[PDB]
Amino acid sequence: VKAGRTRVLVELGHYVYTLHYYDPQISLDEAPILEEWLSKINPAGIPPVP
Amino acid sequence: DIITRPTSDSIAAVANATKPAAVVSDPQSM
Amino acid sequence: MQMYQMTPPLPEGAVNRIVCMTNWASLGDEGRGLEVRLPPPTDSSVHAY
Repeated sequence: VKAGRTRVLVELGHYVYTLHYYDPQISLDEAPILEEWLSKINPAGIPPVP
Repeated sequence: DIITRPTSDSIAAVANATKPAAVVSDPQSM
Repeated sequence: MQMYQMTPPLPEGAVNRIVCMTNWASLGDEGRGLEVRLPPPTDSSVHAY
């Protein structure tokens, strides 16, 4: 997915969502946010979507 | 303040019994 | 030659949102010992669910 070769659709009915604000004049890659988000998903429950 | 109370012990036990590791260490991960 | 300046009624920020905070403008008695106050979306409101 991180490479431009695969696209994923996740079927979630509803969920708690959080968000972050970034300065437009600062180049960045947001991969770590998703990565750590995945690092907390278990069959018991999931953290909020960033 | 807010209210929150624990679940039944049996429910907690079975839930905890199924918690695969989120991140593992394998030599083939791209 | 006197000057007055009222504090503005609406929030003045880069981004303004609406959040659920019960009794945030309460003035009378202490009220029921029950409360619901979610944080802004920039935080994690899991503890409420």
